[PDB]
Amino acid sequence: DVNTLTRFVMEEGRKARGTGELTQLLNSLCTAVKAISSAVRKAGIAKLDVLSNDLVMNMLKSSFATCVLVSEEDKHAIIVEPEKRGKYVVCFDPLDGSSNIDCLVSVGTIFGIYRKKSTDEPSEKDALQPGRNLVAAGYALYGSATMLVLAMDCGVNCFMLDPAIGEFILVDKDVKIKKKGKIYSLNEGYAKDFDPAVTEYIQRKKFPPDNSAPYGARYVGSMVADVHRTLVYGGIFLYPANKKSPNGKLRLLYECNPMAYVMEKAGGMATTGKEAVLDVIPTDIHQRAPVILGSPDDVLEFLKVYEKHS
Amino acid sequence: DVNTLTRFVMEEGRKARGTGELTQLLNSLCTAVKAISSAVRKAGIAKLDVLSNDLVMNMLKSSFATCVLVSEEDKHAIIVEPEKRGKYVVCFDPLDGSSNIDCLVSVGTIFGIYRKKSTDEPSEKDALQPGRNLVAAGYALYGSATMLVLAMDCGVNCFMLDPAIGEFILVDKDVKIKKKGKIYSLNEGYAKDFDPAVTEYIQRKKFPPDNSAPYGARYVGSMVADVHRTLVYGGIFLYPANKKSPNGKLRLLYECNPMAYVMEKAGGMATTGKEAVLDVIPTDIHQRAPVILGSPDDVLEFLKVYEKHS
Amino acid sequence: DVNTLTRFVMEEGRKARGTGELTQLLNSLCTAVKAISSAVRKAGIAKLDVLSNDLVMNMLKSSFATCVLVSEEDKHAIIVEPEKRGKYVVCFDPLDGSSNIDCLVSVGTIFGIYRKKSTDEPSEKDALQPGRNLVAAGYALYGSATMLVLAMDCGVNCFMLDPAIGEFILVDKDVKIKKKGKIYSLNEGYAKDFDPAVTEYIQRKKFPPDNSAPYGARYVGSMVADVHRTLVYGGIFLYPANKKSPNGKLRLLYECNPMAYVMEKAGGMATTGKEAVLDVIPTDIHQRAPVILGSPDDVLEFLKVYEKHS
Amino acid sequence: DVNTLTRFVMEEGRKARGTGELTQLLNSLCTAVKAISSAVRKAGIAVKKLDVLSNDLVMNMLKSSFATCVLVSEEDKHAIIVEPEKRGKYVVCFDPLDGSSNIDCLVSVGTIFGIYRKKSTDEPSEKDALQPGRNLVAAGYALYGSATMLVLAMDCGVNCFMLDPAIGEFILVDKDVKIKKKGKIYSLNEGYAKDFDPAVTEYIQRKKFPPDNSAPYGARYVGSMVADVHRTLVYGGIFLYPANKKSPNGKLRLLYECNPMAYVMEKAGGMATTGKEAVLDVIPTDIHQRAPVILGSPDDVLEFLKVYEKHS
Ligand SMILES: CCc1cc(S(=O)(=O)NC(=O)Nc2ncc(Br)s2)ccc1-c1ccccc1
Ligand SMILES: CCc1cc(S(=O)(=O)NC(=O)Nc2ncc(Br)s2)ccc1-c1ccccc1
Ligand SMILES: CCc1cc(S(=O)(=O)NC(=O)Nc2ncc(Br)s2)ccc1-c1ccccc1
Ligand SMILES: CCc1cc(S(=O)(=O)NC(=O)Nc2ncc(Br)s2)ccc1-c1ccccc1
Repeated sequence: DVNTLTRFVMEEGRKARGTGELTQLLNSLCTAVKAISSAVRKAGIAKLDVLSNDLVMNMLKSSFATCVLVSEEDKHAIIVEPEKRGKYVVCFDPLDGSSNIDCLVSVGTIFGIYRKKSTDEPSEKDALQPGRNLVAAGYALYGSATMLVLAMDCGVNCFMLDPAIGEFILVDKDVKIKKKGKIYSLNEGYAKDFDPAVTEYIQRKKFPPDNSAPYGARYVGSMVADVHRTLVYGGIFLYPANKKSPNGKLRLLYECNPMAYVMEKAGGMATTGKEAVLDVIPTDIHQRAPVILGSPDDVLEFLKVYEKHS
Repeated sequence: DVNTLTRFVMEEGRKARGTGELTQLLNSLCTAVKAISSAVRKAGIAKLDVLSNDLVMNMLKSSFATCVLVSEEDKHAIIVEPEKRGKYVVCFDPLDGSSNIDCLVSVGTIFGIYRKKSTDEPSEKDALQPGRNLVAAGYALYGSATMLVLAMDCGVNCFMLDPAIGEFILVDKDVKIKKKGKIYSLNEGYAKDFDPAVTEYIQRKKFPPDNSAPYGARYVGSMVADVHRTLVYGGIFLYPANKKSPNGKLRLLYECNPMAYVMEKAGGMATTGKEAVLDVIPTDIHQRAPVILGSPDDVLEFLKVYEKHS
Repeated sequence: DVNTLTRFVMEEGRKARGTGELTQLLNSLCTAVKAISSAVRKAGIAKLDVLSNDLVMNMLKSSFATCVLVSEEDKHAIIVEPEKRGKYVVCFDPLDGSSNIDCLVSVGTIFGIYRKKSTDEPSEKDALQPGRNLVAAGYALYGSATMLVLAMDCGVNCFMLDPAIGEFILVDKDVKIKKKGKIYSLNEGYAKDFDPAVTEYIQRKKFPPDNSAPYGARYVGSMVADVHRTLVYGGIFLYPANKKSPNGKLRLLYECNPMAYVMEKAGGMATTGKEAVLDVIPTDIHQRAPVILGSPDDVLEFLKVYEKHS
Repeated sequence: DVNTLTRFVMEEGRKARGTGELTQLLNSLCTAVKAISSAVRKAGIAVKKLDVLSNDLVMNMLKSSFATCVLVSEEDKHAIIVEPEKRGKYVVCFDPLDGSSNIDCLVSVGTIFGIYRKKSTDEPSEKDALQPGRNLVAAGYALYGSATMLVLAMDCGVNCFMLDPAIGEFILVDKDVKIKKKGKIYSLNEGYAKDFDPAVTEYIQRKKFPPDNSAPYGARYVGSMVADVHRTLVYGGIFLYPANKKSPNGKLRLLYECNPMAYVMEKAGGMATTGKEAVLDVIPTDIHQRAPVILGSPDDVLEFLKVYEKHS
């Protein structure tokens, strides 16, 4: 039957007899996503990551379901005024890949939603929860089409934006990543700076000792695109720690965690090398994390080589 | 001032006091792109590159400006019935990258336009001209926005589709690629099969001898996106012959030739390793060709290593 | 603040802590509205009031909020299957004015929503309520822009569809009709059959006795266009009882009743001449009704003239 | 085969071996229509009022076409003389958003245009816009209704195009339209019946109460000229905005409302009169002068003109 994101969220929200605050929040995000999608298709005529930031910021503020908002674009967390204050914490990158938008390759919005756990007054620390605590997370990918991928406790669902009616149509129910993929994704230009484990794992994808087929390589350089491909076709994506960047480069709160959550809810894995990404407890909201995610056999096989190098 | 694609082609067409057949052909092409763009932003829905083929076929056949049409989706060249017959030959990929559209990564339309050179009755042979003979070429990239790249004798111009009004807006007049880039683009999964020249060139990009910065890596795997990025940012793109596809992989008539034409007309280069791409005289409509294209300094620096290897 | 139909409808439902079934009904209705609009902007291109009925029919059936559906296009009431059964009855014209769409004049969707009366099997009898029992009613007007007019207990609100984002933006909060207008609206070609009371009232509008300005005449003949203009500019709309048609022409259940409800909730009036439209108790789901509605001073002035005529 | 406005106009322009200045002008016009159509469908989500943008939209699209020298608009008191670098050979009279005082009620709005070729070799001036309607090269209207329709009348005839919003192309949906010989619908404001010229009261009375006791006509009046005329074209009948004694010259403007509708009507086999003459034969003395107009099906306008004769 015909399913929309807005119908989907109402059915499950009625099922659980919750107050509606999350359903309101998600509609607020999803309405913001359509706006960003619309501006991104004419992005150039007559900044853009600032429109996207203010759009999400204000649609979230006025949903009455948020108390603390963390954005890549703001130095400190945003504390909602008391009259509009609600029960959830939101971390989001409003336009990831906006530095690589001239080449018109994919850009995206990534979000993670937490519950405020304490009853203290809202502060920056309410966003410093571990990824395990995520209530809902996912991304909008503004590509050949606009797709919203929503991961929650029940699982991962893919909605396609139909611009003719401005509704997110359910196109992939409860998606589950392949156990093992045939594709690897990372920037090999920085091979000069690779941790030796990364060097060895990549060589094994290009030169298998067991004389099976070598893997293919893809790297758009936009995290939303690279991860979505890992989700849909299977494989491995790596933005790992090198010796210059000992904690990786991507941000934990609003890039690594929501992708780690989506992966895990699809049956995949997501690590820093040392632990699961979702078990890292943040002390800084803009802190970084290495990330290797994808099919469990591939993330495990990478972990097998990571173990070898001390 | 405000310029549209339809206006631009007519102004250059009026300037040359030509018959109007090419202007009609280009509008029939550009109208086709707008339909394809619509289809791609609304994909999924429970095959699509066949829509794109038949759209382009019928838009061209009824332009009265075409006589022989070569498409990736058809085994033989298409010979237009005489009542609609015209003076131009069109080679085209109606949806390049349509096998990687589940990942919502770029899809695109590539086209090459020849005036029929022989005076026989039209046949497949009329499509076997070399790229040097191209009158017009370019691509539509269905990405975060739909962008049309039109290369002609005067130079390269980029038009962005405005979806509110369905017009291609001029956003880049007389584009010129960077003299040298910082990005190389290829599938390194075929590393086991690389010609030593590609192997050495790639080694120089990751580990420079001159103690400069290594290049970055990008590879979408959809040729329109990689070429468009190379044009917009500079760098070098390679799909060389590996040991599996010894005559290269990309098609000469509608991938290599139109992209080589755009490169060269923007001050760049495009080679097979042995020669320039556009100087190759084709014998088969779906024949393949190795290709290395992009910035002149980068294409040249690769060619230096090709010489070194006999 | 920025308000959309979906955000507004969730807040009113949260405030009153209802089960959510009406909000789902309104959203399924709204999605049908957007779908109809898109088709109405491309009509003629190769009936349509059948697409709209099937569109509303299945959007409502699968809302899980309805049990009985009465349409202008189906002879009997439609009983929703028990798996999809809900507590509300909806009477609607899915595409009002579908006979005059060649002139690109307005078309519309009219709906009225009731609460199920029986606890038996839902049946046609559940649709035979008087207008007073209406939970919600209103119309979508597909004109120069698409407008949704939603009337509830709190009042009447007007929403404008933004097609770039496919969200209904609130543009008119708690609208109230002018006390007295300067425009009258009915078909004067049928003057031959007028009840003498109608003849006298209309003549008073062309030739005022008190030496005031004569009223203007407007008549689109599509009920959604005329009533909305009556709502927004004030005046009176008449499709009265003549002796040839003693029960009027428009259908009571899904044209007169929702329009009367919107009028009354907006500070206006709506009569059969003999009584209020919402006070008529229907005996047939397709029964007819005379209707005179609009600004209260004008309807009263008509009613005082109807009284004079025996 | 499947035809768009842009394909159609190029084919006819190549058939006639012309220079292209007219085709470019029409494309600049079509681009103006699509933009206005998009803005009208969002006529609420708020910087300047809409008819002021529409005027500037059409003004600058025509100026920068290199095909115009004189432009007459409802919103500008004098003709606008195009600067020489962008100067071309055509004159455009247009209403960029007709019916815009009644856009709040979402009833139809429209864009009306008539295009004349500059006749003199003098410097372009306001006088160049004073040609009569017969001299029209091209005219028609955009109706922004439930869908956006482009109606284009030329010497060969009248064609109706549908704006398809997914691709921004005007799709030809009605080739060489022809109005009914006789209709069953009349159109004018009967609120002003107290002020009717005596022939009008008689002709309307004949339509509500026919003497031959045939069927009475139905009445329709939107109050937007584009919609009222367009319904007349498609269904047949008669539209009237005639002269009363209070308004001896009618109300509508000749150069950019009456003339282009008269051209569309006549090229579609219809009629269009002031009562005293055919609309396209009036020789204008002021670019903003008014003219009465009665248009539509050939049989209906004639039955009116016969009543007009009885009255001196
Ligand atoms: C759909 C998301 C969701 C939202 C909420 S809630 O707190 O937002 N409540 C809520 O929306 N109630 C409503 N009542 C009437 C209407 Br109409 S919506 C509670 C649970 C879940 C959920 C998540 C995953 C699986 C299953 C359920
Ligand atoms: C723009 C494409 C083009 C088309 C043609 S043509 O053969 O199609 N003639 C043509 O269109 N004539 C017209 N007359 C009135 C109108 Br309006 S269009 C001839 C030359 C060029 C051209 C190409 C590159 C650089 C400069 C010009
Ligand atoms: C907006 C229409 C409406 C719907 C409903 S309801 O039965 O649909 N319940 C409902 O929506 N609950 C939800 N809780 C959380 C979320 Br998120 S939705 C109850 C009352 C009213 C209402 C009507 C008129 C005035 C004021 C309110
Ligand atoms: C609006 C169509 C039209 C345009 C012109 S023109 O002066 O604009 N020439 C013109 O466009 N030439 C071109 N050359 C290359 C290309 Br591609 S178009 C002349 C006559 C007619 C015409 C009008 C009515 C019926 C039949 C034809």
